[PDB]
Amino acid sequence: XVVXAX
Amino acid sequence: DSISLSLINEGPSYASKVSVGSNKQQQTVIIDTGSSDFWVVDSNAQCGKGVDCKSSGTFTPSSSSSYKNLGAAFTIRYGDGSTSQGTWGKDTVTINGVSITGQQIADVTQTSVDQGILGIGYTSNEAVYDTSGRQTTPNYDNVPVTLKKQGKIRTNAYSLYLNSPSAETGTIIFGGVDNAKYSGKLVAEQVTSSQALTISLASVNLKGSSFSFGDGALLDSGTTLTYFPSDFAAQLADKAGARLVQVARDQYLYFIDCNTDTSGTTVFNFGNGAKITVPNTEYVYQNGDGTCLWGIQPSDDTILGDNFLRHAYLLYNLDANTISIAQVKYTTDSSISAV
Repeated sequence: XVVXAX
Repeated sequence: DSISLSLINEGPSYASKVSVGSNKQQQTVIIDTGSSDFWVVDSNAQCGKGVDCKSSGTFTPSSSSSYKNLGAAFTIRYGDGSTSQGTWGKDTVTINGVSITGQQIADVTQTSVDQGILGIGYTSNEAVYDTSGRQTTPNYDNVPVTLKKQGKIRTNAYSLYLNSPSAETGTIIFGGVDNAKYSGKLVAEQVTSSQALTISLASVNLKGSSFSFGDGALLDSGTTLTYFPSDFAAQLADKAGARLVQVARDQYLYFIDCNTDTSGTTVFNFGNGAKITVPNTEYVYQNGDGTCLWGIQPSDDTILGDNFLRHAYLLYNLDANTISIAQVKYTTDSSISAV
C-alpha cells in the first residue's frame, strides 16, 4: 503493498 | 505524559486499536505518518469491489451520544489509488485509555481501503478539497494536535518503533521517546516540506557503492516498500540485479530472484549525519506465485516505507519540524521519557 496522501 | 500504543504488524501496514464515541466503539486502524485525517468505516458503509472493508471494526454514529455531524463531505485519494468518501464529524477518540473530546474525524460510507486510517501527519496535508481542487472545509486540529491542546502530551511529537520484520507488534508513543530502543544518539534531521514528513537523504550505499541523492524522502509508516525517482531506482536496480517488469498499462515494478544473496546491507545517509543500515532481506518481497518484488520501486514520489522504517527508531516532531533518527535496537527493555 500500500501507499498511504501525496 | 506520553501515550504508548501497540502497533500490529499486519503484513503490508501497521494498525492499532482506537475507540470512538461515547460507547467507545473499537476500530483497528492503520497508523499513517503519510496522511493527516482519521477516518473510520461506518457500519453501513459500502466497500469497494472485492474489498472486505468491515473486518477490522466499524463505527455506528447513531450509537454515540456525543457524535456531531459537521455536514461537510469527505474525500481522500491515496498514493496507491485507493480512496474513501463520507462525511466529516466530531466525537470522543480514546487511545490506550486516554480520551480526547470533540475530535474531528471522517465517517466513511464508501471505501476501497481494507480498514480505517489514523493519519497523524501535518494539518496542512489534510484532505479538505474536492476533486476540483477547491477547499470545501477548513483545515482543523487533527489527532496529534488535539492530544497536545487537551494537555495529553506536551509537544506534537511521536516516536515510531515498527520493530523487527518477524515481530508481531511494535509501538508508537505520542509525546514520548523510548531511549532503550536505539543505538548511539538520535540525530535531528530537518523536515524540508510544508505538507509532508520528509527529510534530506544524502546518499544510499548498496553492494559497496555509494549513490548520491540529495533530495527529500518521505518517512511514511503507511507505505509498505521504498520508492525512488525512476532514474535513481534504475541505478540501484542495476547494482542490485533487479529487473523492470511492466505489470499493467501504466505500472512498472522491479522483480528480483527470490534466491538473491541477501546477506549484505543497504545504508541510508541523511543530511545531518543520521545513518540507518537495512538488512538486504528487506528488498525481497514474496509474492504468492513464486516470484519476488524488489523492495525498491520507481515512482515520481520518494518514500522510505516500512521496509526502511523497521530499522530506525524515529522521533517525529511536528512542532520543531524535525525527525530524529538512530539505528533501531530490538529489545523489550523500555526507558520512556516525555517529549
